[PDB]
Amino acid sequence: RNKLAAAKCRNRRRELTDRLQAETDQLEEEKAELESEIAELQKEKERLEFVLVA
Amino acid sequence: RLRNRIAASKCRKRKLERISRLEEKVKTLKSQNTELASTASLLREQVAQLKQKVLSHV
Ligand code: NA
Repeated sequence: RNKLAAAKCRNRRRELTDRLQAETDQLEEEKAELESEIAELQKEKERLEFVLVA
Repeated sequence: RLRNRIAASKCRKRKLERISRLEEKVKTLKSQNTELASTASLLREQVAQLKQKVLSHV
């Protein structure tokens, strides 16, 4: 077999892929926080608007 | 000794396809984040203006 070929392929020169992967993760977390904040704020807008109509 | 030349090229091509996969991912996420954070700002602004409208009525 040749598992060592593929494993060695993935192991050398990986600072790029790992740096890209890290940044990719960070953006998915930021994108999660922004979405929860938009959810939180929209509840507020719903909540506040409901008080005005009274 | 050629089984290694085609295997080194198959690996280099796989990473390139992998990288271009990520870079576009990173490119698309930033543009969605700019659009979300732009959306968040607008809501914070509207939430402040509504709150002000309430406090100005008692
Ligand atoms: Na978006």
